[PDB]
Amino acid sequence: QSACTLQSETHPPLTWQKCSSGGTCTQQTGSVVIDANWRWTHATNSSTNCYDGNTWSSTLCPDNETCAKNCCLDGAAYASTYGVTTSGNSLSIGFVTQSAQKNVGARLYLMASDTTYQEFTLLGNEFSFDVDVSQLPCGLNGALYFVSMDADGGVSKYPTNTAGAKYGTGYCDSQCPRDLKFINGQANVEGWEPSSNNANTGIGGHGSCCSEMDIWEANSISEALTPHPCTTVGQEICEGDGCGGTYSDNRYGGTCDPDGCDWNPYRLGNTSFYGPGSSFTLDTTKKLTVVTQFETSGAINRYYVQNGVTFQQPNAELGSYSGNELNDDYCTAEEAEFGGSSFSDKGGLTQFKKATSGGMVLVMSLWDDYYANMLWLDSTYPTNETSSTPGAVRGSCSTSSGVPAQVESQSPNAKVTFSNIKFGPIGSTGNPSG
Ligand SMILES: OCC(CO)NC[C@@H](O)COc1cc2ccccc2c2ccccc12
Ligand SMILES: *[C@@H]1O[C@H](CO)[C@@H](O)[C@H](O)[C@H]1NC(C)=O
Ligand SMILES: [Co+2]
Ligand SMILES: [Co+2]
Repeated sequence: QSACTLQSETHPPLTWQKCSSGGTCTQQTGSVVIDANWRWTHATNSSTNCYDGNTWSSTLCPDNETCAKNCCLDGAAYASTYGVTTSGNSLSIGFVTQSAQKNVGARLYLMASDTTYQEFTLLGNEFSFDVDVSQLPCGLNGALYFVSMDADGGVSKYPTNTAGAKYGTGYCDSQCPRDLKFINGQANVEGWEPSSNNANTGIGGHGSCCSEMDIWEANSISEALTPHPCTTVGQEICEGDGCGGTYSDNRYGGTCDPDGCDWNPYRLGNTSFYGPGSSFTLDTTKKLTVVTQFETSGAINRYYVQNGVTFQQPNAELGSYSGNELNDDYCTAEEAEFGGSSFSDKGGLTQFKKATSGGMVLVMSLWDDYYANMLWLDSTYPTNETSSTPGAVRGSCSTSSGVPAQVESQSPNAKVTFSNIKFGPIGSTGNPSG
């Protein structure tokens, strides 16, 4: 796709701190950009829609290449259309925003300049942020995560993408998403199937795969930490059901691991650690700090701070594993006790280390789940299981929760606020901000 300018594009600025081992930190100035799927896609020379509702223009977009030549992405009104704002080091995302139309959620990337994404090398480093999840009920996911996207949004590889990172192109993740409207500088109209339960979305014949580090998938009820390896580390197109992932008939038949090696304290048995109010170790009515450390062995460590009190990730015992470090003994034990082979099939933490050794893009989002109602995060899943099935219970939400139309109707003013991002060598991010 190209870019059009009927609507100006001004990325909301966002600062973060880069910390050094010597004990100081220095402020960095970036900004956020909304993913291309949320934008208006129209003809390059008029206001005619290329995509409207959950269908494509059959005349502008008769095939993937012609559509990309004929169509452009336009600018975003971040606050009034998308419910997105920033202030200093803080980013807020509203759930339902009513303007001339209804918008649900957003997926945002941290930039380095107005035309390039910021890349982070996680290995050997730690990432800290503060979050307020108090306004996130069952069924919503305020996510902070990394993906192995290109810094230019794909422009150097895909000449027919001239919009780039400035317009939020180039997304990929471990679900090999097929809901993207543009992949590899071409549209995804070929094979498009409109969603029966979502007036705005569909599934195309291609998907976009890459490694994904889910630092934080959470609401006020549940939270999880999940690495997802892929056999190709960075962005790569996939073909139809060969994609696997959420958007294919076969979830487990692709190059990425769409389930991951999740660490969810509630799921592992500590049902008292995280939740609303003073009966939980971390009170999700109040802001909390989340620190995630990527040691060079490939294991992942985690601690939290709230009201100046520090808590390591709670200990868990699962099969022959015992501890609080997410390491390949944990992930192997999790497959043996809870089931699955996807994570190990795709190379486990060894393969995942290839992603964290390289650059990844920071993603912050708020979404509801039109495929599984977020039950995999915060409820019992699959819903016919009970607490007697190991790992089935992920959180205390009802198995009836999270129907998109219902939570959009009941909780439109839900929101997430991410703030005070700090990044640097392990042990450095708790030192004074510059
Ligand atoms: O929040 C960011 C997303 C980026 O797309 N992170 C991964 C998320 O897509 C994982 O979703 C799932 C993760 C998952 C893990 C184990 C079992 C089932 C599921 C599942 C089932 C249906 C729909 C989704 C899932
Ligand atoms: C849950 O984890 C917290 C933090 O490690 C710990 O203080 C608490 O005792 C744990 N509770 C249970 C029931 O495991
Ligand atoms: Co193809
Ligand atoms: Co270690």
